[PDB]
Amino acid sequence: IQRTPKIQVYSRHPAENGKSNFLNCYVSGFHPSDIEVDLLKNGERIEKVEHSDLSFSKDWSFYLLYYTEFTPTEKDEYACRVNHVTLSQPKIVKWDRDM
Amino acid sequence: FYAPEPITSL
Amino acid sequence: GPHSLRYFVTAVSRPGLGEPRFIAVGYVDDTQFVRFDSDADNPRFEPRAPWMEQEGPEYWEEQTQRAKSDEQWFRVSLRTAQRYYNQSKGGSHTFQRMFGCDVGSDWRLLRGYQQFAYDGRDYIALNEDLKTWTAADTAALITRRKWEQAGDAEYYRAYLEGECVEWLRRYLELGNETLLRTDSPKAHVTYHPRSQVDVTLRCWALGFYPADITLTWQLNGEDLTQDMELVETRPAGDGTFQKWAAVVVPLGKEQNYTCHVHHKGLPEPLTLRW
Repeated sequence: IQRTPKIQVYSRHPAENGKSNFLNCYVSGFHPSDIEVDLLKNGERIEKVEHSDLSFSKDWSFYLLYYTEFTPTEKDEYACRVNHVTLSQPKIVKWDRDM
Repeated sequence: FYAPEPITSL
Repeated sequence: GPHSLRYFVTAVSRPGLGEPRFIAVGYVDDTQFVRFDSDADNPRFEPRAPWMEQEGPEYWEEQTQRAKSDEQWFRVSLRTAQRYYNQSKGGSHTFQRMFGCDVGSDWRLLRGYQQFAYDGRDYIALNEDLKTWTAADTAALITRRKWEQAGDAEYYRAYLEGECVEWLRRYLELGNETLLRTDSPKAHVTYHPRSQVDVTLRCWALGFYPADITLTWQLNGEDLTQDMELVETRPAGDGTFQKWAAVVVPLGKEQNYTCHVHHKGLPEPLTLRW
């Protein structure tokens, strides 16, 4: 009746500094469907973020993909902030180039 | 193609 | 290969905000191609794949009407369900429906789907015979009796065996190689220091389609999972998928490990080493 979301933060293509790419936050296996997902750059919320249409898996758990255009550098910290009924505090997952 | 309109209530 | 036309429908009640939220999405195999959102600026059915713009206006109008009728039905069914379970504290509740058809490469109906879940768990499902119903609890026995005497199984049987397969073949014709595609994964192994005694090797598979894939690690010819981390297969956002599998190995011994990638687009499995 209540499942916590799996969260993955990653790029569409293998990250190379100073070359355009897409930042993805993939939330899956959660229930119920009310969820908050923000993409952050250095703590600041990114405005132009799109997301897929709400769907679900064989076990009825929901999944969503949030994404935005970005140009990765070495210092800029990117993260995904997720809010859910099953989440005590806002869960923050940092983007790792190699994950 | 979406399924035809439901004919019986829950 | 086998193919699937699926619709995933979600209805969520919203205490104080009046009408529930209603979302329906359609998938051909691993590809979304249509959507309906009651909260859009635009409560109409609209395309989500680049090969669906060749359908006329009448298609979209009919899809929209069927959608709205279903939304009406879910609006009733949310109330019905809160009655059946005697839920008195109000609150937001969820009703989901999945329906559609899985066909074989010989266009045999492998499986007709018509099933419902309430608040995260199974409520009622049409069986594979497409004649009988499975009801998850005593509340769903009410519904099951109703649909039994009403003949719903026949009604949806006609659709699942007819319209569903028909339009699935049609969508496969329209999309063609954008759907019947096979993108072999682009694979590579990365190296990441950890401590004095061990390091991390990560095997990447990127940009593949369809989503089904299997990664394995071996030590001089034999499989490992003694410390293997495997992430869920994820959408890249461009219609392809990604996956990686990492292992913690002793320092100096990295050159004894191999990654193995298995995918439809790889006639022979890939063997990689750092």
